[PDB]
Amino acid sequence: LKKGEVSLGTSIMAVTFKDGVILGADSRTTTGAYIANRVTDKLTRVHDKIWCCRSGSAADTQAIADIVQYHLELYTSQYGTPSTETAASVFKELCYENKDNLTAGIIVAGYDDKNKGEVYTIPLGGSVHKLPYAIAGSGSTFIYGYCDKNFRENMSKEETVDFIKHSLSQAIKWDGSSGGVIRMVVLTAAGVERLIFYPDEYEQL
Amino acid sequence: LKKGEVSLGTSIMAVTFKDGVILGADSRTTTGAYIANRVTDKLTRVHDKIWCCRSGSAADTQAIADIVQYHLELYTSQYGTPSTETAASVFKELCYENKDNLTAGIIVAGYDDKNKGEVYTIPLGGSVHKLPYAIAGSGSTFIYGYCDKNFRENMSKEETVDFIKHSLSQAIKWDGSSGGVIRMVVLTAAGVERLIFYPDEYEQL
Amino acid sequence: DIILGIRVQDSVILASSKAVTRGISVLKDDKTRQLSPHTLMSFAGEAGDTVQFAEYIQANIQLYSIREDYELSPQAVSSFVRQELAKSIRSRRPYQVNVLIGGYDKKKNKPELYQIDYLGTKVELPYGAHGYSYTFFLLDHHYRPDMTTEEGLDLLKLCVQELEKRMPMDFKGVIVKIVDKDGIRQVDDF
Amino acid sequence: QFNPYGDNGGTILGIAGEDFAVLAGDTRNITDYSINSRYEPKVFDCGDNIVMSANGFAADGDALVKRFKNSVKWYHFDHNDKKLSINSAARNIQHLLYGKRFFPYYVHTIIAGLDEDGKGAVYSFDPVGSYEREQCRAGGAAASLIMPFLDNQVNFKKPLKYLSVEEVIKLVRDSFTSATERHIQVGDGLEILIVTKDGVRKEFYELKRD
Amino acid sequence: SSINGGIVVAMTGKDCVAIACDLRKFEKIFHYGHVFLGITGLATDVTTLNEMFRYKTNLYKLKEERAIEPETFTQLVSSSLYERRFGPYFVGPVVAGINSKSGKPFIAGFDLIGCIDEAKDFIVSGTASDQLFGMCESLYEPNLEPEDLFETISQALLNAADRLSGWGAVVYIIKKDEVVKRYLKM
Amino acid sequence: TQQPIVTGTSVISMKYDNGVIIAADNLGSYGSLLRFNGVERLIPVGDNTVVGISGDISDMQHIERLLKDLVTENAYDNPLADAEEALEPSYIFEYLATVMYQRRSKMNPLWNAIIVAGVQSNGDQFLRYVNLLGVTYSSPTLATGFGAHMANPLLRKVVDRESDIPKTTVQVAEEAIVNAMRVLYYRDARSSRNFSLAIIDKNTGLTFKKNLQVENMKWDFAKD
Amino acid sequence: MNIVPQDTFKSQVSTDQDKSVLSSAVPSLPDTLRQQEGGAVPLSTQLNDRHPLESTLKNWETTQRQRQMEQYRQIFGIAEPMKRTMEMEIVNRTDFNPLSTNGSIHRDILLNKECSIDWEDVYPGSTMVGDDVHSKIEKQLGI
Amino acid sequence: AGLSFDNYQRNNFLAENSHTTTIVGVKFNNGVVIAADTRSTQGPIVADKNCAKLHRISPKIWCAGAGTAADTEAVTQLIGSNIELHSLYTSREPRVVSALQMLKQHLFKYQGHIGAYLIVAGVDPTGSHLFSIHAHGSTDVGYYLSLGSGSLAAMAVLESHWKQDLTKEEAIKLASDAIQAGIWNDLGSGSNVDVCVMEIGKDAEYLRNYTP
Amino acid sequence: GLSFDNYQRNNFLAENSHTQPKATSTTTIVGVKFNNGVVIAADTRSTQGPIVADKNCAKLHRISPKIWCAGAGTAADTEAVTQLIGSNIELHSLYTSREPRVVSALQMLKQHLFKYQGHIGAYLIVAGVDPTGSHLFSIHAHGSTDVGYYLSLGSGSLAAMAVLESHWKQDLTKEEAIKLASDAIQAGIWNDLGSGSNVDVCVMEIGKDAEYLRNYTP
Amino acid sequence: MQAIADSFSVRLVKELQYDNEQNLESDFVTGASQFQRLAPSLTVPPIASPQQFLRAHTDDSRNPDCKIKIAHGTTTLAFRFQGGIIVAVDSRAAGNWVASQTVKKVIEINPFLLGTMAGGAADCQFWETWLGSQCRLHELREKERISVAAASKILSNLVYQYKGAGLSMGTMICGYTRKEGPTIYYVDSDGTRLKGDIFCVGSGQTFAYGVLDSNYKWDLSVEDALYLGKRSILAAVNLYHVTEDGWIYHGN
Repeated sequence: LKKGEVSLGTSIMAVTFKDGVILGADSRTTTGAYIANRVTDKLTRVHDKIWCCRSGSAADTQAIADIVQYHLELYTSQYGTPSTETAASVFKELCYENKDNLTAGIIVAGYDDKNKGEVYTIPLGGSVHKLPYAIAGSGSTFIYGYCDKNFRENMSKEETVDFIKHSLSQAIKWDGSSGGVIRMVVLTAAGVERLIFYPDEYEQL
Repeated sequence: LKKGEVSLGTSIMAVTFKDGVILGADSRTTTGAYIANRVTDKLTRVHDKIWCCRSGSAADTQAIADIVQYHLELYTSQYGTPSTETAASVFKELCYENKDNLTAGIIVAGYDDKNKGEVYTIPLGGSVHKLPYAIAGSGSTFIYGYCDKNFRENMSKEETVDFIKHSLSQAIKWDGSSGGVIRMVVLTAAGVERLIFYPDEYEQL
Repeated sequence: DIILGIRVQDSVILASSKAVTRGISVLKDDKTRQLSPHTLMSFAGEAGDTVQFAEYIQANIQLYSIREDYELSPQAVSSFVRQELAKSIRSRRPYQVNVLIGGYDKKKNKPELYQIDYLGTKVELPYGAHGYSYTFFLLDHHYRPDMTTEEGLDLLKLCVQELEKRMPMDFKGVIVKIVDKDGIRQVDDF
Repeated sequence: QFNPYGDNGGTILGIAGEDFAVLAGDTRNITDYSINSRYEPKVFDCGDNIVMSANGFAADGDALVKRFKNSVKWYHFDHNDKKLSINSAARNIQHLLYGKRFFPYYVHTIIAGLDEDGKGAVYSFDPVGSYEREQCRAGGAAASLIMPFLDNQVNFKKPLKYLSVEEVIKLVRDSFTSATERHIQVGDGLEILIVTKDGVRKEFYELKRD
Repeated sequence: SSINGGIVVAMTGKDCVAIACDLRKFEKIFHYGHVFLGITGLATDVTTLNEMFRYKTNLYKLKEERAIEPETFTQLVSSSLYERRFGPYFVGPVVAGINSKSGKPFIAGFDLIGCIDEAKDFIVSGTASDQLFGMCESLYEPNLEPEDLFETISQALLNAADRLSGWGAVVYIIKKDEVVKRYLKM
Repeated sequence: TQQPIVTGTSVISMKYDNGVIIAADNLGSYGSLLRFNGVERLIPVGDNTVVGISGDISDMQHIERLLKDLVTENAYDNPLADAEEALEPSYIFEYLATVMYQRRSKMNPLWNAIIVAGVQSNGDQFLRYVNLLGVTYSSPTLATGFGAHMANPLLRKVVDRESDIPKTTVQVAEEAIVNAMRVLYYRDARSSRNFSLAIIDKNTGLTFKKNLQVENMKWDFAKD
Repeated sequence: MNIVPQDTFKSQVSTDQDKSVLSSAVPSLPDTLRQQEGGAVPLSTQLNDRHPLESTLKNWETTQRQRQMEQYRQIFGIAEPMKRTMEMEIVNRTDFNPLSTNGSIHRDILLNKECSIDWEDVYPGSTMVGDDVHSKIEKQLGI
Repeated sequence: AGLSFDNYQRNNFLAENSHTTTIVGVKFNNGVVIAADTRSTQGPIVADKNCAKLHRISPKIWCAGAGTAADTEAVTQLIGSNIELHSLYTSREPRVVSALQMLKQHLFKYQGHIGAYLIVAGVDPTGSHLFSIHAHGSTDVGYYLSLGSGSLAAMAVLESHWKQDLTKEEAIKLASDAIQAGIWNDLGSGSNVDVCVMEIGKDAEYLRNYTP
Repeated sequence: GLSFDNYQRNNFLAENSHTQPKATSTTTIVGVKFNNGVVIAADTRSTQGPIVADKNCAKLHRISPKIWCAGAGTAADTEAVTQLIGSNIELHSLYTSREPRVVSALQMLKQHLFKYQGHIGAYLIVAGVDPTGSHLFSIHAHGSTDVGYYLSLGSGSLAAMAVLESHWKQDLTKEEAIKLASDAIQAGIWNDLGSGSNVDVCVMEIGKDAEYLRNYTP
Repeated sequence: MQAIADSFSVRLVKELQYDNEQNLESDFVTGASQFQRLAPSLTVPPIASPQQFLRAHTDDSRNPDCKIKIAHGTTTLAFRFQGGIIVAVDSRAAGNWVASQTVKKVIEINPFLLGTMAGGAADCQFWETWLGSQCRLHELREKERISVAAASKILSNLVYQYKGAGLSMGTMICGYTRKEGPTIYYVDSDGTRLKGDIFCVGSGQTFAYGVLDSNYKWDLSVEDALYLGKRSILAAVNLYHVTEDGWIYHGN
């Protein structure tokens, strides 16, 4: 990172369930100790059913996301709807070819007819890992054991929503860089759904 | 922390249950990436039913523990069995008065016929805090949320044993400096009980 | 390393050291370039860059004189030298260089003396000196605008005697040149 | 900042015989007090009665040898398969070494062969390209032990001029044995290339495998 | 003026020892009875050590009513060097002698804080890696006569000097009964 | 890269009379955190060649992409590239070493240690190692990282000289490598219990085993 | 697929690295009089103490266009980058105005900069040697 | 071409030799208000007691900056020229999103070496928009934003009295109160208050010295 | 006690023109505990930097006739600390008229090393027997102690630890323990450049005199 | 257009860095053009500070034989008189460098010019060989012997184009021509070109210069000049006499 540059101290969680994928995050942007923005939309839409969350430098991640969205629009103009693997490959190529000058990390959650929803993680350095679920950010370190103990394959929609809500509530509780509301995007075959949860809801869990 | 010393990177836990207290720890001592001692008894005893676990610098913590045991022997010769609060106060004074020269952190577990088991934590700096349960060490940061989601007041002995085993197993799994076996000391009215759990038992949890 | 210049009412007198480079002893002038038949340039400073700059300036001025079949005025020569010096260090670390330009404007029939430092600050002066760390005391107390050439030579001789009073045997001497209406001459006795 | 340099710690020796040349090299590869390898060639045959060896950074020496061999191949191709002389090879190696003046090779090079007079000739190259013609040249950490051993017995003014190929090989083997007995980084093996008017001969003498 | 630095060579013979030092007065070898000590390093520290050891050996002789043995002197030097643990002298000492009761020659060396380095063949101090330790090892032969040991040590000094200018050496050959001091003004 | 971020632990390999055996654990650690537990560090390239890479994960994936491209290009426009055009371990190792040296000369190295093992066409065993600086060397036993200080002493007691290779059987070498992996798991904070093994033989041809765990661990003496 | 320009440094240097200003007397050395750089600027000074942003700025738009061409090649094929490069080369080669340095209208239309202004456009950018039409003609035609 | 790097080495050589505000934006139910203080200080000294810190990119898109004043002014002017040319080319009212994209790309091109931190408010046919732009090329969206040295007091005032449905008068009063709190409680802020109100379908209203 | 004089002079000499002479920095050390005693072994080759200084070095120190130790780090510091603790142990045993215990020597060493805040570079392995049994401890230079069954130390400690992990079990005999220690020292010798030559061994059993063996391998 | 299409069609070659023409030429991949460049190309690191990198990686003495050789430069003195130019150097050295012939401390640029070696030996050897090639090409082109001033200026420009890069060399070009007479120039790596009559370079330059200046005369004899040079050398021994017909070695 560069001096005076904004860093993304977030809490990101992508979970794959029986009917698709859910990507959730908090909404706090900090400047060390002062909260610059209490409400932020960290869920970035790259394609209609391909979303991502960013960590590291804000400017570099925004530029990479814009370039990837442009690339996916070009791809869609030719071959129709792309796949999560293609978007992850483009993200990985951009991050790895520019890791000497840009600090960026991505979590990509997608859905397609062939693959039925997938999660990819690209940490700092530019390596892509395909996982059933992924957690990232400053608060993610406080919920490693909790997520490991309470994850199942092919869960229902409500079970996955509750799992993400509990895990993100704990991450917000123990981390000073995690904010009030929890934003989740559900990508399934029916469509894209957006959910928001307030502190008065999950703090009483 | 003086250069070239030994750091007590570990996973320390202490849980108060209906019939007393239980103090648990791992058995790994590392110097960088090399495990210097894979069988280490970190459950230091300062009195017949007053035990402690140390973190920071090994030499400073050992000196402080020796002085505290000397102090408690003098107290027992004069007035009898001390309470856990007195031992915690001596630990806090020793850690606070030398915080500019010695780096030490202690978790003190105790039992007596009046208070019926107590847990105190003295982190780096010298402050003291009394809690229903305590966790410390480099590997503790990964179980915080878990420890906040599975602790109940007045648990039975078996429930506390299982809770400590699961939490320490997760901390061992996610921390590079935590490993080996799990050692637990149960302090109740009956007496002092020693428990050891091997990797093949807690890794299947 | 000291370069001196005195502008008397009808002439310019430029004085320079003979030769010194590293700790190598040589017998052997390499610090004065004849830019024009009535314009002389004396350069002091870092070895290696100053000579290249002086040769570049001399080549450009000779090319201009050949093209126009005319002698450029000392003021224009000084302005060109200042511009070239400022351009040379526009993309690199500056190097120590001090230039004294002495000429005789034929159109106005007036001697002129200019000094340019390492950053390219051209200043018109009645007298100038570089390399001495002072010597301006004699150049200020005993200077007149109407001094003759003999008086200027006497003042320069006094300055040279002052120099040859706190220096080791390495001080070989002083080379002196005079620019006036008859052209450029070299002084041997003084 | 990334450090791209290193050392492998070998030992080479080149002797110019009356009608031959000898180039011998030791095998050892250890770093940070840890044993890595003990077997790796150190003397290469470049053809045209030229033998070359490079001691120092292993990758630098390998790259230099590869470049020289490619240059020799192109010289053969573009000059009707004309044989290359020893002095021309020395000039080529000097130019190759000095082409990296500001990114120098961390190696020392010794070549040997026969000139137009049929007499053995040995050239030693400085890391950046300074080359010279010498009768005997020892390079490495064991040179300070090999060279006095050679100077004690033979004379470069039994005179070296009358020494035989077998005698010189025996002397080199005994010198390496003495260095092994005194030093601690010489052993495993000794690879020797002998250049005569009949060609190049390879001799691998097995020292102690410590 | 300069003086700092030097070389000391100690070798063991059959029933004798040889201790040699270089020389341009100021000699690096001093005797405290039948024990010899050669110190390399700063001249100031060499003089300080010589004065301190003369003091201590005189007191030892006055109390014990006997001369000090090489082993006891070695232990004394080690302790005295370790006393200045955090302010150590920039010296390397070498002790040679003959035990007056058993006759076995003794040679030992020390670092700057008194770590005893006792060798049964030879000891080199000052420079032990350029051209001295190797040549001494090559020229060493166990169980030599005093004349053979003297010739060996003189040859070693000459070889070290070659690897010409103003050069001298002081050599002490110590037997159980008499000691011979020689110069090498060559 | 300037410095690695996610790294592997170590790869150990040795020769036996009929081939080679290589092994490496499965773990990707993010600093002091054991983050990923599904990383495979042994890549079977071709028919009878295995490459083990330890170090930065992104550079390891780049090298895997290079190896896949090499395999595809070798068989490209060659319908008979299966018997006489099959890639030999020497060619793959030479390519990798040249790439590493060229990138080192570019001041942009690959932070990896590579071990190439296999059986040549004429049945000869091949086992060589290269690092980020481009320096390569060969030995009957090879290891990287901490395995170069603990696993190597254990393996050299079985194969200490070249003449010891014909005397070493497959069972002995496999047992020695398993013991070395167990020892590494004992005394390495960054190590993992799970590991993968690959046996390259001149008769059977190849045997790749995954999901291997360290067993027969002795912790009873900790009771005292 | 670059974003910030990369590999902007030079691997090797030489005295005749600029063939356009070679001295006629010694073709292996540069001609300092025709360089008109002040006469005291060795090439070595151009290798050290440079602003860490000059290379990024001087190679930014080229890097963006190369990334765009790479994306077109990946998605559309070889024909699209081939045609774009062919059009750009044809436009650039057929324009020769020695008295101006401003770009042509067609070049800006092709680069999609008809209504875009940057500091390069606002600040486009005496000598006795090498500033005439003949020098530019020789440079253009390789004479 | 472009910004020059000449005399960089000379400037470094000279340096080695010893040779040497409150802004708020509030989004209300039918538009956006941007307010700023009017004091310019050259350190401790008050250079000007009435300075216009509200700059205009488009007739209905305004911004206020902090950081390096010359960089902020130059970048705002360049983006205004680009926006005017784009609107002339497309014959359409400029959008705040277009200005945001141009600013973001220009700031990311220079990798943070152009120091300009902006609050950009505007109204276009798609609605009302308010953005905060960092010097490194990162942009954020919010309902109420603050900037400058007095931004903490302004943020406290905004957090105290902000609601979803605000009228024009309430938004103007809230912005004025935030700027007043910044003026009183911060040494770098003082003097008067400048306001600019932008509604949907109406001309931008620019009030200098709204509260003296 | 230890003098701090000429500290400023030494710093000035180091910073202006002079180089302080180096101190010997000592090399594998191992300790193995068997059912009725302990064995402590050490390598015998000492090298002055890259040059071998001696092929037979006695790195085994004696604290009590049945309590021995082997040290790494600064050789002078190790020897001085061991001798001082041995004198204290002898005086304590005379005062109490009882056989000294390993725990007492451990306490003395730990307190002395913690007094100097790590400025004394001695890393020790201390083995012994006493009326309470057989004991083996490791002592760090900063004053921290650890208890174990088999311990290794020195430059070649990793190879020795690998050998110990390979061939150690709870029930071992004297001969098996000696062989295991010798094998660990041999591995440290072969696979590291810091160890060589012979091995010094000291075996301490319950109820028997301590047995000291020099050059066990020949 | 076909080349454009080829340039946009596709990894293994890219990692080998063989897609660059310079890498192919330096490795002789496609030809021997690397040995066809009259002006040699020098490799520099592709980093922001090549100079400090080279200085740090050169001032690191770890291997005696991996260090850059430095010329002896004990005492070299050159002077001119009516009979030509007399140059005197020291034949002083051993160091495990036993050779058939003595080390030549004077570079034979051509049968008419002599070049003194000082500072870095490799730089002097390489650049004076290059200078000799340039002078031969100039003589072939102009059908006349190149003047010493021209060669000295060529060398000065060459060493100035790499000023501060890391070159460390100082040479004294000595020659005799019918056009000019006897000429001696001094050129160092800084970029200083100095014409002179008496030159003394080395550790004992002061004593030799004093001896020369004590008994220096323009009108002398060849024997007197040689004896004076030898005496000046011995005050602190190879001799060279340069006349219009060339240089003759008078070593003793």
